[PDB]
Amino acid sequence: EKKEKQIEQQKKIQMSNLMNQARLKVLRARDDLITDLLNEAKQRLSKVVKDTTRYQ
Amino acid sequence: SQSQGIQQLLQAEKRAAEKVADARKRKARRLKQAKEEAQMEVEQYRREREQEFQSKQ
Repeated sequence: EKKEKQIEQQKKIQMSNLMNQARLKVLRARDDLITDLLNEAKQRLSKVVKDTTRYQ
Repeated sequence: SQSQGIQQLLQAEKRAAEKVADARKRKARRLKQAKEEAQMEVEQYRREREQEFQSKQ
């Protein structure tokens, strides 16, 4: 019984760790997407700055 | 003939003592065997449960 409790606990507790890491993985991917947008925005602003007639 | 009487009776007492001592020796041996067999069954149970555990694991 003790052994079963150990194996059963690992089966629940290992899947919990895996699901928690999967949640963190997709969250990090979502933050990367937000960063890519902001880095593109920075480049878009630079292109605007290069235009004297709007940058002035 | 008082000594012949008691000779016969003490020899009978001797035989009775031998008979019961041997019966007690048999008891002791049987009880040891009983423990060995119980332990053998315990090991059979252990092996069976250990096998199911490892299979499930």
